[PDB]
Amino acid sequence: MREIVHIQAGQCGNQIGAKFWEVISDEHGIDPTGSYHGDSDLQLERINVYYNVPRAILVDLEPGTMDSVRSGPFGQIFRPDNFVFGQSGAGNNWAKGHYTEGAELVDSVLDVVRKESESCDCLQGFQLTHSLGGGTGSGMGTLLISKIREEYPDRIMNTFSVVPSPKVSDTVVEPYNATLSVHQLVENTDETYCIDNEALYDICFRTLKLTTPTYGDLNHLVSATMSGVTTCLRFPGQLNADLRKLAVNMVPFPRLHFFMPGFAPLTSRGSQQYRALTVPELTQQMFDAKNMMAACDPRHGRYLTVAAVFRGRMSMKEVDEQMLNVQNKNSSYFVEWIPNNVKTAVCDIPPRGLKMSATFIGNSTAIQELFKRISEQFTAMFRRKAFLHWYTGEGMDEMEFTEAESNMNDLVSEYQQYQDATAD
Amino acid sequence: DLGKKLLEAARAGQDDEVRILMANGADVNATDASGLTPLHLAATYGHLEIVEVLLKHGADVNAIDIMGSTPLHLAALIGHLEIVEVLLKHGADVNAVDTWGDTPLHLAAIMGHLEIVEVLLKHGADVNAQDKFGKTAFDISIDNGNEDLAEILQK
Amino acid sequence: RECISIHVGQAGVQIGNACWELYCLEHGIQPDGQMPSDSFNTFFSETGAGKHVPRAVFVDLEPTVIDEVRTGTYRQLFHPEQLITGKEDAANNYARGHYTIGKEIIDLVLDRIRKLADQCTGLQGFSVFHSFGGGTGSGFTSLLMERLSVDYGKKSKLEFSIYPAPQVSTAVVEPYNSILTTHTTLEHSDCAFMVDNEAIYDICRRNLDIERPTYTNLNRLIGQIVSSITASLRFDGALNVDLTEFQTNLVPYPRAHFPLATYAPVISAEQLSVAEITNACFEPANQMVKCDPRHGKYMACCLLYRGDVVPKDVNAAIATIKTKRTIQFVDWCPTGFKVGINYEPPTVVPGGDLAKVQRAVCMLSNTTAIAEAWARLDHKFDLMYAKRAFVHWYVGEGMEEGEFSEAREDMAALEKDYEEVGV
Ligand SMILES: Nc1nc2c(ncn2[C@@H]2O[C@H](COP(=O)(O)OP(=O)(O)OP(=O)(O)O)[C@@H](O)[C@H]2O)c(=O)[nH]1
Ligand SMILES: Nc1nc2c(ncn2[C@@H]2O[C@H](COP(=O)(O)OP(=O)(O)O)[C@@H](O)[C@H]2O)c(=O)[nH]1
Ligand SMILES: [Mg+2]
Ligand SMILES: [Mg+2]
Repeated sequence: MREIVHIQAGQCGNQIGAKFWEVISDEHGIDPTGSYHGDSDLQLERINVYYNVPRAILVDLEPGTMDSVRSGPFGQIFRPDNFVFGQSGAGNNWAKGHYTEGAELVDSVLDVVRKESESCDCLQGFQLTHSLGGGTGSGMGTLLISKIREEYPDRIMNTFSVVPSPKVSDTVVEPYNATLSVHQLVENTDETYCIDNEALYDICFRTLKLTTPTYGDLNHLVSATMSGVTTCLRFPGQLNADLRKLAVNMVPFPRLHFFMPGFAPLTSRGSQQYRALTVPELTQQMFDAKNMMAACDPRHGRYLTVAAVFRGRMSMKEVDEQMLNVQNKNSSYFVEWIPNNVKTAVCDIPPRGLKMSATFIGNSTAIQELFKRISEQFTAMFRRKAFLHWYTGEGMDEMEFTEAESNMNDLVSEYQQYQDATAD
Repeated sequence: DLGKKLLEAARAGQDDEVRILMANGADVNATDASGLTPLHLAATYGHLEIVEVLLKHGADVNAIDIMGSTPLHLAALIGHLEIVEVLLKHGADVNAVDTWGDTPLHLAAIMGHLEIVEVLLKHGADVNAQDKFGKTAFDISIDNGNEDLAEILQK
Repeated sequence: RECISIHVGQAGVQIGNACWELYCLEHGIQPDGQMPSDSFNTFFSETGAGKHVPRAVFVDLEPTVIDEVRTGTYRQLFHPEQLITGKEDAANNYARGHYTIGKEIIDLVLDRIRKLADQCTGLQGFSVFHSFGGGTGSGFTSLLMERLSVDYGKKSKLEFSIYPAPQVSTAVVEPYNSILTTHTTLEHSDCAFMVDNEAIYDICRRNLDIERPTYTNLNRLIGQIVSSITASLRFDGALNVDLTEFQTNLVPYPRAHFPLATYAPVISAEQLSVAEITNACFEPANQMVKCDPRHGKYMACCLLYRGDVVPKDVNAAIATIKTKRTIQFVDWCPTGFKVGINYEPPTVVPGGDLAKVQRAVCMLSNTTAIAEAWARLDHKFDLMYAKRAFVHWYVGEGMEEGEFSEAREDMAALEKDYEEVGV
């Protein structure tokens, strides 16, 4: 369990994707030319995970995205062969990404995926970043996942999927695309981090006091969360070391693998954090719903499993105390029938900018609130049958929408069942 | 198992290799399959030095097996007069019974060990003791034609 | 004479390092294998060039841990064919250790064991080191134990299991893995010493004075107590001189073969009497498994002293505890305390937080109160299996779901077996 192959698809896919490579290249001490200028061994200890030069494949039907990446800061480092781009765009049509145009290109992508996996000592799995309201990131991504799932069934599939919200784009077909895509992810991926644009806006607007958040503002929150949750994977550590061990200790039921991520402290784009937080302060950013990257209230549900990642030099004794504290002082919010379901890990290297930090990955049944929002928007749209001629024209059947609608509602009911469950 | 090597030796009669195995802390009362301790086996095949070695290291002189046989039973059966008096001196059960109802006096009389019969009797053997079929040691001399034994039983 | 050690999973391998580090100091053997100086060749073999090689196999379904062995202080000590590694780990999944991943390497592992057994003349049996909660430790060990009961069936096998504890626990499913291996390894193990990582944690925080112990801290403490148990086999003592005697003295029931080990004294490196250390053997704070023997009946009890000990001091300390405490025994037991002594001093590691003590003792006692430890695992197991939590991971790696229930019934039956003896 060593190497990880990374993929980014669609506009958002390559945006937060490149942002992620910017962050962890710095943290590992790699320059845009691809040379080590660090000063620590804990950095190159597990550099073989994401690098060889990144083990990254860049995908989009929109050919313009090619240059938006290469003209970026770390755009020079990506392998030229690993750019695979189509002629035209999908235009927010999931069917075009999943059945027609995205399907024609998906073979070329699998060829590069094969090439990068071929030269791996021991593959762990894959890592996809993409948006769910789009046509390419959602339609071709979910098609790519299934195509890899069947070509690499002995490996983990881990996605960073961002949820659409009216607060970030007024496109009304996004409920369609996201619902169809959720119907895929619940069946095709081992673990998926739910990035909610609703929550990214509400954090940039209300907590960071930015009246008009841009993509860059939301993308800053994403890339910082990603490096936090992938801290265990990139540096030496006992707990939640590899992708499979993580999913084993996080997902008790195969369909319920949608994590609500959140981390602390919330900073602005290059602002100054005056006083580094204390351990009890970081700890009290868990239930604090203003730190969740998904727009859900943990108070309204119950945690099945929890993983905490503290970055920086601090008291391992105090962290243990505070985590053991917050669990039993809110004992009604953690499921009783899973003992020792919360797991904490520490990493001495903090993230750049901050002295200390803490990321809070949680499988909370409250996530049903998120799927409620998407379904109600989907159903309102679907009951009036709007924009269906887009999808059906590309070979889709009206029945598919009903199945994805029903399958998402079953997913909601399951979360509600285990919320009302009792140990007795 | 060191308790199993000590049975192999005490049986076949390697006097020296008992001291070796016992210096390695072998179980003096180690049972084989049918419950026979090394003292049982040495008293069957007439290895006098091995009997006195095991007894003084702490061997159950009145240990029974799966069929209720004490080492004095087996010594009086085969006819090891040297061993019989060693066991009795170490507190052997002179009127022990086994699953077939026999005492050591029964076995020494059946096998014609007249010299051992007299030793058991003088250690307070039950001359009127009966077996399963209901026969005393005196009945065996009557039934078996041995008048040398009948006279030795009424002495 | 000889005895083979096997180390499975990170726990086994890393505790192995701590033990063979401590064995080489006790036997004056050098890191390169040499010796400027038999009873100790029960554990080591010899090269024609005067080099002493351990009779050990290291197994892990993933290189990282064993890679540090062959690039560490004792890289020269082991032959490279003795250190075996796969590539994909078991991922805290008994199924992968036992079914999916374990079958890919089990044959290579059994083959490398044959090469050490072929060098040996009168092989006694196997010592096995592994965790409970680990996927490799639970799954692969239970598989290897099955196959060793075939290819070497007519000899002994002893366990050194790491009982899990939330303070260092790496997985949620560690109750599952513990129950699953304990079910399938129950019939194939003659005796098994559990090590509760919580007690070792508690001990290191109280008596070694460490805020947050590391694995090295716990492993060093563990290696000391393991050395105390294997001392009788390595120096030719009077008690427990071979692997059979462990079953003879401590196991009066094939199933109930789980002794409680108590070790005193644990002195920080910053002397006690024979009586003082023997009283600490009946103090729960110094046990390796957290339970209360006062709530249970003793089936057997051995005392392994080592160091500056006068045999009469022992008998006084025994009579003191046999008179001034109420150690309840079962009626069908010899109820007499077995004793053995080895006059060599307890070796510590140069730099270790543990100090050199003049004398030391390790009490091995098969009390029925150790059932309390099984009850804690079974309860955690029941909560998760009541909702079939995490079960799909196991079933998806070659395991039938029924095996969960068959294992739980074997654990419930064992809890009844401990109860009926103690009533
Ligand atoms: N005492 C002690 N316990 C350990 C050590 N290493 C791991 N453990 C414990 O063993 C349990 C399982 O971890 P591992 O043994 O590393 O798992 P593994 O056997 O390597 O199996 P996989 O990693 O899943 O392939 C955990 O609960 C740890 O607490 C060790 O060196 N000493
Ligand atoms: N967080 C974030 N979301 C984005 C970004 N770009 C687009 N999105 C979201 O993704 C959806 C649009 O899909 P998009 O990726 O642009 O279409 P695609 O090119 O076909 O994959 C909308 O819900 C947007 O809010 C970005 O840079 N950051
Ligand atoms: Mg595009
Ligand atoms: Mg491992």
